[PDB]
Amino acid sequence: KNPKDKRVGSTAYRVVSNGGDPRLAPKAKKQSLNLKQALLRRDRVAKPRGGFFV
Amino acid sequence: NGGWYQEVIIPGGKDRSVDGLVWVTDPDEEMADGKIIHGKSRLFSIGYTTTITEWDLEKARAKKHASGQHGEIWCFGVQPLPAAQNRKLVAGTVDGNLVLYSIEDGDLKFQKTLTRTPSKKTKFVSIAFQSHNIVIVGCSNSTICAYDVRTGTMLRQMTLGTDLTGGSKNIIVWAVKCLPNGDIVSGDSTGQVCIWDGKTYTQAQRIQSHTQDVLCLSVSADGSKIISGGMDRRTAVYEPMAGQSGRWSKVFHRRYHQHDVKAMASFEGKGMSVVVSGGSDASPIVLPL
Amino acid sequence: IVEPHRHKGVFVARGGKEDLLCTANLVPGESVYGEKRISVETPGSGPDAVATKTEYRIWNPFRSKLAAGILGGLETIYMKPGSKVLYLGAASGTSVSHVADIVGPTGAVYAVEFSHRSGRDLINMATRRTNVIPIVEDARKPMAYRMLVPMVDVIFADVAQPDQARIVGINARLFLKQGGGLLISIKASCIDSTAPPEQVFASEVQKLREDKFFPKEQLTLEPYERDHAMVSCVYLQ
Amino acid sequence: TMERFRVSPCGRYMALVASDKKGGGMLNIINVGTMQWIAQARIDGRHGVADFAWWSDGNGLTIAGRDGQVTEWSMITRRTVGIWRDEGSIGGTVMALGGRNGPAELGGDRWVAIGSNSGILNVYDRNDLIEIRIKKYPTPTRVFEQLTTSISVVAFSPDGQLLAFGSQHKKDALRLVHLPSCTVYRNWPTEQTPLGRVTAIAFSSKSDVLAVGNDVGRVRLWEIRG
Amino acid sequence: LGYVRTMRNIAAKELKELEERYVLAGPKKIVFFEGVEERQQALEKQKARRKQLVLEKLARKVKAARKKLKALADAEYELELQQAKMAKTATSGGFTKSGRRIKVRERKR
Amino acid sequence: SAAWPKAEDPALVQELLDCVQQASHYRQLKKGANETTKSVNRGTSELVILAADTQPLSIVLHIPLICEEKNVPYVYVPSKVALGRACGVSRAVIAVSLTSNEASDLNSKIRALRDKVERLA
Amino acid sequence: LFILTETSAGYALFKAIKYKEFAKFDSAAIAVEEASGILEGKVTPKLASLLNELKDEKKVTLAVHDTKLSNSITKLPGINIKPISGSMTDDLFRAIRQHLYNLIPGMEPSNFDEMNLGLAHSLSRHKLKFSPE
RNA sequence: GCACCGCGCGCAGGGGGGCCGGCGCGGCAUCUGGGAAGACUCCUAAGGCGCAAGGGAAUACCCCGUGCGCCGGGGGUUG
Repeated sequence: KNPKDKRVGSTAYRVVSNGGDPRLAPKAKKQSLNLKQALLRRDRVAKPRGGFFV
Repeated sequence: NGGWYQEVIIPGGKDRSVDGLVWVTDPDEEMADGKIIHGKSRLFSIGYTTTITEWDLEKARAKKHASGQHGEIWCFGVQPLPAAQNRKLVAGTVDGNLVLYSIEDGDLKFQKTLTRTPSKKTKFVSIAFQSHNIVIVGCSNSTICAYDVRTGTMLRQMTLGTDLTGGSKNIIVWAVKCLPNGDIVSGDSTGQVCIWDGKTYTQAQRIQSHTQDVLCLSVSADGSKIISGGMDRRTAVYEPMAGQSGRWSKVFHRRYHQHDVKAMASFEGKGMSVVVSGGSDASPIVLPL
Repeated sequence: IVEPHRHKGVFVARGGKEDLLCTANLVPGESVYGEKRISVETPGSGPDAVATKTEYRIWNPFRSKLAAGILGGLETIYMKPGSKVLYLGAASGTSVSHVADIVGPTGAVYAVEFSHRSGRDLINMATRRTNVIPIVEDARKPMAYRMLVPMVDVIFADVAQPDQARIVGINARLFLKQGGGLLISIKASCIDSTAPPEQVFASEVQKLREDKFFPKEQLTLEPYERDHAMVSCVYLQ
Repeated sequence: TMERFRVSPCGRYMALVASDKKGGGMLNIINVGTMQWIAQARIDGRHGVADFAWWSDGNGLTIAGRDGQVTEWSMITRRTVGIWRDEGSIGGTVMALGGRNGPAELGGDRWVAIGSNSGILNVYDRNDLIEIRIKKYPTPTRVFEQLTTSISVVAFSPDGQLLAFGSQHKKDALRLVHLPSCTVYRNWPTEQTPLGRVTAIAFSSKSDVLAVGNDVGRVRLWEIRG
Repeated sequence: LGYVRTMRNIAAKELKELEERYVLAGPKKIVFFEGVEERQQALEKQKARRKQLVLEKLARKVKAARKKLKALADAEYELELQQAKMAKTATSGGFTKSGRRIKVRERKR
Repeated sequence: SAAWPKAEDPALVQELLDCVQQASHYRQLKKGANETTKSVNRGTSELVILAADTQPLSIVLHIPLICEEKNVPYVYVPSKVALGRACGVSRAVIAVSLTSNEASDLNSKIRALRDKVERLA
Repeated sequence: LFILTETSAGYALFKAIKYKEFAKFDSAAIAVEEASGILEGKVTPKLASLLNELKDEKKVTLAVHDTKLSNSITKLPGINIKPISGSMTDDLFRAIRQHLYNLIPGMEPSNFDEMNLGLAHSLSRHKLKFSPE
């Protein structure tokens, strides 16, 4: 990812970072993707997943 | 013509999803000699981000990106034809503000923001245009708002009640679409399908169809059939009741999928009327319309 | 006692309990908007002890966006006396007079202000100082004053529009020089009043960076204003 | 709840406000002879439905919600005829609807009277709502600002000549209004007219007797004579 | 009430002037770089009592001026509540000495 | 026209008039154009609500200049009669200005309301 | 390659890298009529005296960066050469004004910015009377 | 540097990781607590509140029955 910033105590020196997405697609926001799911499963619970397994 | 051949797959990266897809097709241009140049069709998408992506199907990769200072875009659509060369995308989002992007002459840029809701907790989940200048958006706070795109104003705030089936009082209008005669069809969190009047923007009918929430709608091109796909893996088909006008009723329902029906879209031309419904079991199911 | 600052064309006045910023008045014996002014002479006139030559107008950072940047730790301001600065959003001729006094007589400041009342006060100010030219036109339409503005060295930008980076972009594609300077003041409560201001400022810096500037530094104006940033950046170098 | 309802003047239908506020109120409409649901009319508001009134021919009904939106909803087409706004109402409390020789496609009632929570009761001539298009901002025939507390009761005369409107929260806050002149009668009630804290009023079928019942539980009767 | 309003205007002007003078006396700055190499080069370049008394004095002046303005603002609010309590008709506003808040819902006709 | 920070959404208009009515019961409200101008000039005003139904609209246009000079938020509601009987006046009030104090649930409502007005702007 | 440059005073043309020709002007109240004439794109005497050659169109080209001015001077039949709009012509019309110090010994060996200032004051006061006081 | 017949220890800090546990900021369909709260609701009672004087004290806090006002209860036939 991006190199984390280094603070002298007053100012913050940071490398710019846009080298992640050249031409491919922008990376999906995990906080927004989990919000639309939480509107879909409001209070409802999952059914038990598989067969006979621990 | 019924072959259904999968041509190109353009994969996105890791931690990248695709939520909405919109084709933008120009009208038929004519040459000097009477020959027909058909509409160049451009594909736009969102990826649960603040960025609308335009895809280059010639190079099989993403062509452009556009983003404004707003929340994550959850729904978007291209403005329908009445202008000719000046068509614009309208996109709802999480924090509320209906952003409006411009597309002309191979461009995709964040033009402006029409309006935003007063309440910050209003999330825009679906969008459909009634005419050239009237945008119908569903929201998470039990409302279906009807904005007017030119001045950015608000015609009327349609509302829906609580859900009295479980908790969580706010109903969520997952899918709106517009009939050709002006009415608005909306499937929501209760599994209902509401028919809203077109001139007055009030409801005319509530059709209780599904058990879990209706996730996607589709409307026939002549305005004769409504297909509704929910989270109870259920697909229901409605035709108008004979006699009284504006009254729909569920002809029949059937569980075609094995998981929820998250998206569907219709097509009606060259001797082929289909509606393709894709869900969470990765199998696109083609129904004859 | 008056010393020049690190920035050329900018002076400071020091005392036992204060430290003020000031500029060299181009029209001596005249004030514009009710600002304190100090008269100092160059030494060599002890027998007379009359402050004759240099008149200094006190620059107020509470009414100036740019003077709040200089007292904040602005490393360069990209302008020297004799440069060419385009001022976008010249609100009634408050800061553009101090910028004109920075650039001197061989420099020229091109003020652009769409609003009509501030245009009235701007032209009634600009009659005296001849090194400014005022343009009452919308800054979102640069081809309306493309005849009137030549190539510049610095763009200053304090306009309260949400497409501020787009206004800066079209005015820099039509008027800024190769390797030019941009000093832009960003208002978070104008661009997006709900997001964090750090996120709003980072999105504006990214919009400039894709708009082919090179962000050198960004500093907040927060002993003076609330949720305001100053981005100092260069253009194509 | 089933507390608030209105039976139609033809006697065929009966409308009940459904207790579901949530930014807009609905009311379920029931056939009287078989006691079965036949329709539902939903309006958008902030707290729901303040009041409503059947039209005089018996088909549609006018639903005045809180926050000022008033909605004419027909029974034949079974969707909304129109929506208009009360003038400057920060929230409606009661509505009444009476008279004869009104507009033919809006039920044939002439006057609508809408009383808000501030104390102001607006009276509109319903031939001024027609611009079937309804004007979105009609002007009142008369705005009554005589009562200072929230208008609790309002009742038209069955021949459409009187209008009695009263507030519960003040002792002897009842006024009586002529129509079509829209003038408050000044000779009654006086300082010593034993109204009480007026909770319900009712005009007779021939409109000869006004009955006023207060919060103590005492009905009193007044012959109307012109 | 008129006297308290004039004194509050004077004291608010004094507070604005004193706060301006105190700010003028005494993650803020961010510098961007293209790479870790240029960031480290700038870090190499970075590796290469009177004010205390007068600023404590201006700080004590600022706190006393804020106390004076808050006292005059509370006095003006108390006098507006006295007007509401002595109005010729029943007006809301203010608490009784029992503690119950006065609120009349009548309209001024 | 000249009423560019217009409050057109009826939910926001209802929130503005409900906060006006609560401030009116708290006696934290200045009613009228002259009293609004005095509160904005003195600087005691927290938020200011003008009305757009004024028949000469130019008699309240001086208050946007003083609010631009003093950095207080102003907003336009549609109906002056609604603003008037929201304050509890029985007249048409064309401009109202609601003030702030030390500690109140009303002051928290004022802060949230001017955040919503900044969302309109 | 006829390019069309408009400064506050006059025009220049750089068809054959190096400059070819020019048109100069100074100090009149018809300069604001020139200014309005390119605010719309109307007929202009300096424009017409520039584009009036006697032979023919010899190659149909005239590079003007604003599309409005291009398709408003397309309609003039006085010379019937058809211009081209700004096909992202940033480099040409930016480099000529940044390197316009080379041009200044050619047509007007002077500093002509005082009439630029005067036209700016005239246009701004014209719009201040358009918003009258 | 300590042991040149050894591991290790005292210390400067360069980068990335387990992203283990806390902290901060942000959203959060619901749930829990509080304030506000609809005017049919509560508004403490058939009485209460306010202003200005007067008298007494646990002397920061309070209590009591004179003059002006503001409501409320009860009673109450087109004054």
